[PDB]
Amino acid sequence: TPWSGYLDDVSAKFDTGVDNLQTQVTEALDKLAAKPSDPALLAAYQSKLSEYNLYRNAQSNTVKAFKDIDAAIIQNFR
Amino acid sequence: TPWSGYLDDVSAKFDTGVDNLQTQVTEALDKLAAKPSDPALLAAYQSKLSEYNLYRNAQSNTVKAFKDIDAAIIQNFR
Amino acid sequence: TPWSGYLDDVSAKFDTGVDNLQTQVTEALDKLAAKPSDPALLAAYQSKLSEYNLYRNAQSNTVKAFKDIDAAIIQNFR
Amino acid sequence: TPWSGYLDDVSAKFDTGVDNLQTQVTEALDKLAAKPSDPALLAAYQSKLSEYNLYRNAQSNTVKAFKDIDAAIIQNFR
Amino acid sequence: TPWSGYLDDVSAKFDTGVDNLQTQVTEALDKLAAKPSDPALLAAYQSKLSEYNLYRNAQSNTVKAFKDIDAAIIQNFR
Amino acid sequence: TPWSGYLDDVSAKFDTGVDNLQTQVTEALDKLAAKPSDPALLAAYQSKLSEYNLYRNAQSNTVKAFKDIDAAIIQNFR
Amino acid sequence: TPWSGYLDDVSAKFDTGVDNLQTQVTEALDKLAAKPSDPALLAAYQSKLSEYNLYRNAQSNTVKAFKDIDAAIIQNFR
Amino acid sequence: TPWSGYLDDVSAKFDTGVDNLQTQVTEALDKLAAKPSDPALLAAYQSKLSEYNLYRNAQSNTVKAFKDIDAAIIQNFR
Amino acid sequence: TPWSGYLDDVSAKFDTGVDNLQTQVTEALDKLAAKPSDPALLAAYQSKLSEYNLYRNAQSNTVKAFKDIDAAIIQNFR
Amino acid sequence: TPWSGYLDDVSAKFDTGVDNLQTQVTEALDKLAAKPSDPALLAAYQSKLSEYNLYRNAQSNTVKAFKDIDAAIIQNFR
Amino acid sequence: TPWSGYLDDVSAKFDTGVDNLQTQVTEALDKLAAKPSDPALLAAYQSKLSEYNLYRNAQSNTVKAFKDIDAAIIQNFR
Amino acid sequence: TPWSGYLDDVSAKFDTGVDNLQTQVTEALDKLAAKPSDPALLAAYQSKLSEYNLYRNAQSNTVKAFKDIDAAIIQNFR
Amino acid sequence: TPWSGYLDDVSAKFDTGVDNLQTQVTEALDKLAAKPSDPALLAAYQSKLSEYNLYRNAQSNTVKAFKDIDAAIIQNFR
Amino acid sequence: TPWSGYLDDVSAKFDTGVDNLQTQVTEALDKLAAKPSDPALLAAYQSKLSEYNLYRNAQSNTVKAFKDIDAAIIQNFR
Amino acid sequence: TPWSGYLDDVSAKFDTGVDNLQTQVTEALDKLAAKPSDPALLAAYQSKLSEYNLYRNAQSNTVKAFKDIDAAIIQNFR
Amino acid sequence: TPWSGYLDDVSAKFDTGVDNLQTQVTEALDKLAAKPSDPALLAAYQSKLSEYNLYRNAQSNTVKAFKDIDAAIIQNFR
Amino acid sequence: TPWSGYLDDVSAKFDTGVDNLQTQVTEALDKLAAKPSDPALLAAYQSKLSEYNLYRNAQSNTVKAFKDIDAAIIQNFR
Amino acid sequence: TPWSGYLDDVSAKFDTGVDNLQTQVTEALDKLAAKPSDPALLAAYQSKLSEYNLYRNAQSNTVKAFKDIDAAIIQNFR
Repeated sequence: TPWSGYLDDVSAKFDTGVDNLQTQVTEALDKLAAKPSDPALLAAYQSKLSEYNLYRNAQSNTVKAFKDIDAAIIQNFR
Repeated sequence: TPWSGYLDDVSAKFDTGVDNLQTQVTEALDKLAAKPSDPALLAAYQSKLSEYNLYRNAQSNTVKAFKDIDAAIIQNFR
Repeated sequence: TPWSGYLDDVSAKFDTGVDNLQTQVTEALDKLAAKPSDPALLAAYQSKLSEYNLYRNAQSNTVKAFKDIDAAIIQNFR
Repeated sequence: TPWSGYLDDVSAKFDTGVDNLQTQVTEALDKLAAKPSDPALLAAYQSKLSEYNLYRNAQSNTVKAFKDIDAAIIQNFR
Repeated sequence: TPWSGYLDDVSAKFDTGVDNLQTQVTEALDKLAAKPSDPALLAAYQSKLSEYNLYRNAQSNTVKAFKDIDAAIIQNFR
Repeated sequence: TPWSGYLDDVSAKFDTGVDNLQTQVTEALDKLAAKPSDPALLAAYQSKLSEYNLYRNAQSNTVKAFKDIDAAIIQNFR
Repeated sequence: TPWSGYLDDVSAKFDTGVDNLQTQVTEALDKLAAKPSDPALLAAYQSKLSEYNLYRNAQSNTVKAFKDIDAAIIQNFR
Repeated sequence: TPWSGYLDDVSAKFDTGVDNLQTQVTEALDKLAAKPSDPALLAAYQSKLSEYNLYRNAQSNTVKAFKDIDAAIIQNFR
Repeated sequence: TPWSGYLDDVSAKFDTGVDNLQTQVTEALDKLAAKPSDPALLAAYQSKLSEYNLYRNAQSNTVKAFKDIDAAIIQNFR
Repeated sequence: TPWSGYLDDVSAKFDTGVDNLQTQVTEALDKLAAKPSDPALLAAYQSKLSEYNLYRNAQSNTVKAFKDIDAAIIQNFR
Repeated sequence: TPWSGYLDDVSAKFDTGVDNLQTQVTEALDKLAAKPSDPALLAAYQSKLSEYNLYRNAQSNTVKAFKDIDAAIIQNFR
Repeated sequence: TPWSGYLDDVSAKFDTGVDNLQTQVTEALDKLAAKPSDPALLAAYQSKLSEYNLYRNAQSNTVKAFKDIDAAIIQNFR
Repeated sequence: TPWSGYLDDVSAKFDTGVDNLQTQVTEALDKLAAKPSDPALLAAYQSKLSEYNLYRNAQSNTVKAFKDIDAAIIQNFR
Repeated sequence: TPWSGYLDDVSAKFDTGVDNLQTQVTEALDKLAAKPSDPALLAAYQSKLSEYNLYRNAQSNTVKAFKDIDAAIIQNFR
Repeated sequence: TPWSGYLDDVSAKFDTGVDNLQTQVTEALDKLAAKPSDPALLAAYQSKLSEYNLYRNAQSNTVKAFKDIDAAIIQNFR
Repeated sequence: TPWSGYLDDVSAKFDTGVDNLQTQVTEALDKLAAKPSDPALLAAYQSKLSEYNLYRNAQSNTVKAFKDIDAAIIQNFR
Repeated sequence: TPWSGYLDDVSAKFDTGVDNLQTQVTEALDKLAAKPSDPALLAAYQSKLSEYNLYRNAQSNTVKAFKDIDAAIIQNFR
Repeated sequence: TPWSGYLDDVSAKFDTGVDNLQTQVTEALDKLAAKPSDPALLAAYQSKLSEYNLYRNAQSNTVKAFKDIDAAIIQNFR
């Protein structure tokens, strides 16, 4: 088992909270790239890519938020 | 009963002053990680994570403040 | 009763200041999704979704504004 | 009459120098929370919250400034 | 009545000179720990904790200053 | 008399500089809403709403500009 | 004649170096507030407010720079 | 039973006055070393390590204080 | 077996508490350097580099904290 | 006429060398507390409070410097 | 009239040479104990307590110096 | 062989991780500059310049991240 | 000719080592105060004020360094 | 075999108690000097140099402590 | 051959440990000054200047660390 | 010849590294101000003003970088 | 002509060896007290007060050194 | 040939043991005073001035140590 800290666990709550959004965005891009004019495939990939953009920003800004909490505690050790 | 000094009591006034903010931030992260696009869940987790950042900095800077008071008294023992 | 800090109270003044805007936007979307060509339903959902966008940005930028006030006070504890 | 030191008097010159800015910000938030789309209420609360942010930072950085003056005098007692 | 020497009387001029600063800092910490995001409670506890830090350092460096005066007189007894 | 800081005075130079533009936009909307096809009422409300959009943006970006000046001075107090 | 130290003289070289920039920004705001849609008045007030922002930051960061020079010399007195 | 003098008894009043602070600091370091990003483990170890720093300085400066009392009595034997 | 003091043992509790974080950060940098645009590789390396920054600061500020405890005991030997 | 020693005369060369800096800092705080957003009042109080911080540190470190000169002469009386 | 020897007269030249320094230090401590954060009261009490420390050491080391002169004359009586 | 430190090795993992992205962006600019209307050359240079922007920001923010780790360790040497 | 000791000669090696840096900083401030927006005048005054800050700290920490050497030799006279 | 007294034996209990700390600090400096940016080499050399500082102070203050014991016994020979 | 003490040898282990980092930073500045917009020259000079900042701080804090070891041994000579 | 320190020489490597960029930006502004609609003059002044913005930021952040190196060396003189 | 012994002549070699250092320190304090923020006046008064501290300690420890020589000769008269 | 006792020979073993450290510190100060911002000249003068501080303290505390040995032998002549 590889080691995981508290920021790894917070960043993996997002990774397991979405189920296969990393796969669904890759699968919706592959269906759309084969036919980039189907409105059903464009509106599916809009709703997947916009869901993936909010997933990756909420994941990144939460790891950065707890890292700012932790660095201000460690500053008070000395 | 485990031992607790004066800095432990000051750091636990913050811990008991918030009731379950350590739980509410963990619960708001778990609801948000399952669906990181609900504005009701993002604005809830913004108000929880920002409340937890101010909790942990006021807790840390108060234990550091009383430790600076105490170390300047102990310096005058000799 | 769950715990609520000062940022929770500011973020819930917006939540109780609007009455059921979280419901009215959900109800106007459900009426519009069943018939997305009625001008009465589109102009209702325009006025609800634009009112909800300003609600969520004023809520988020006020919790962020008071968190910036508080973090600059806590910085002066040490 | 409760006791007030010199830092309490400096921090209360700011408190009495503003008259009811602690009330005007609370009253402008309550008017804005009931209707967070009036430009007259948003521009009023912008000018109040920004005035309150500068009030609380000038109050905090002045109490910290005189505490740094005093601690360097007390250091020279021994 | 318990015995009090000259250093006890100097250290109790500070204790009675502040009235209930040992209580006001404890009461401002208890109000702040219940809600560590109110700017009125943070700026109150900043002005109390900084006033208590200067109280305890001026008390300690004055007892140490008179103890250095007294030990140099007692050295000249023999 | 209610308290007004420097940002309140700058934001009220715009409020008194326009005379009743908050009223003229409300009155031009009420005339236009009763008959939204008169070109004299549409071209009047275009010139009022565009004048009100520039009023509210110049008011908001000037209060924000002086708040950025003030926060950089207060940062140099400590 | 009121007393002026070296930081007062440095902060007043900026005050006399600009001639009436404190007046020209106040006069350009008063002309702009009466008519916040003239491009000649907006581009004048842009060039004045941006000139005043750089004036107040260069004034503040120079008084802070010499205060950091002086405090490191005074630290070496003891 | 091993021998203990008066400085050993004073240094062991601190050792028995804290109960298992030598263990609690070792246990809080072991929990923190396995995951040095949990704010609950950092704020616990801040309050333990700062409590242990004040314990070891008050223990050391009290044994040194009584040793200075005793050496000045023994000097007067001859 | 090489010699290890108490600061070496504290600094190696962090080294063995993380398992292969020195390797996982090196491996996540090598995967990211080959393709610095994969969001899965950037969000992995964010969570590793931020975990490594908190590891190295908590390790360094704990060795410095115990060195400050020890140097104040050794000062009381003479 | 109250008695004044050599340290009192050195500490009063600073008190009379500044003319009314103890008043100008109190007057600049009172003007700033009534309106803590005027850049002219903030930059005035920055230049006064920074001038007062250097005044009180140069006064304190000079009385401490001559007290260290005098105590080393008095040590050579016996 | 109580009896006073030559060491009493030397120790009372210091007592009458300072006028009410025993009172001025007691009065400056009483003003400072009521408000131990005023820089005017701390810098006054620094200059009084340091003046009193040099007064009591010069008084004690002069009585000890003349007692060493006298004891070496009396040793030559036999 | 020129000297390379640890930041040079981290900044050259990015340089060797991309193979000839510094060349491919230069070659795609040279093809595009000769004919800046081919959609095949614009979409190639979009995908190269955006890949180069993410390469140079991940390279720069990683050298800055390890420099912040190292400077906080070196601060604890003294 | 006024008297100059060894610390005066060391502090005047810095004064004559820079040629007219006390003048060049005063002249660059006077040019900048007349126009605090020229990038050529700001980057000149940055390079002068930063050169003057390093001049005054190296001058002060060298006079303090030799004074610490000398005071430890004079301590061994008795 | 060279001669060794009791202070030589106490100072060599420290020399043999550490095994090759004089070598490990020299070897950690040589690895760090070749690459003074590796966090693994900086945190190793922090833990070695801080361990060597406590070794040399405990060695020096113990030889000085026993020399003070011995010189007070030899004083009582005559 | 010029004389070199132990601090000179420690400060020259850093000087010879880096090979020509004093030259590589000077050469990377000269290439960058001729064209301060090449990302290859900026990212090279970032990695050189950050490597030189860590070199000069680790060199300075190690000479200061051994000087603190040596001065505490020399203090125990008398 | 006027005096120039090391920060002056670094800030003048940028000044001589660009040849007449301070002139070319002034000349491109003068050509553009006479006719602010020529695309050849706008695209020339874009490439000059963006080149001048990167010149002045790389010049300023390098003088600040070496000033941070120097101030940390001078701090270790005492 | 007043009488002067050998300790008076040694203590007046220091008084005439410095020329007007008793005046230059008084004159540098009077210039500094009128403006305690000029770096030229602070660095002048640092170099004067540190020169006066070494003057008064070398004067006092030399009169004490010859008094210890003389008292051991006079002890051998009987 | 001038006369030299045993303390002169011990104090000149240090003077000839360093070769021209009295010159190298004077030469490194003269190079640094001409340009007090070169990191190569500051880190050279740090390593020279710290080497000279340890030279003068080890020289002074060894002459004082042998003078304490000799004065206790001469005391036993009578």
